[PDB]
Amino acid sequence: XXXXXXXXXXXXXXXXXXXXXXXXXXGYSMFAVGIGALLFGYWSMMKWNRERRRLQIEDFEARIALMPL
Amino acid sequence: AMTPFFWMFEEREKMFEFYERVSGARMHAAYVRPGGVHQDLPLGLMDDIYEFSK
Repeated sequence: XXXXXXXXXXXXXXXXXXXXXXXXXXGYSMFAVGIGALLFGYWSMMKWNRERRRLQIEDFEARIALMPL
Repeated sequence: AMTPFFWMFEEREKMFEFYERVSGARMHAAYVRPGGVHQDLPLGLMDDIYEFSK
């Protein structure tokens, strides 16, 4: 009996298949989150600066109140 | 670019396992000759080519 190297292909490994595809981001939907984070960013920040004004006037009031200084 | 060199050389080092099992040295082989092919493929290699290509 002769024994040589046997042939096997099975699945053929798929000859040239695309793996690159669009994922997560679509296009217009990313701008809704992108610019949406900006509008949420300013509104949250400016409310803190209005709360800073409560401290600001109260800080300068200490100088006016102190005349024996 | 640093990554694409090392990403492929892991796979490329597996390629010289085919060469070592088919001929003496790692890189250069006196394998292809005017009389066709010097030595036949061993029984282990033909299953490994399919396993690599997958």
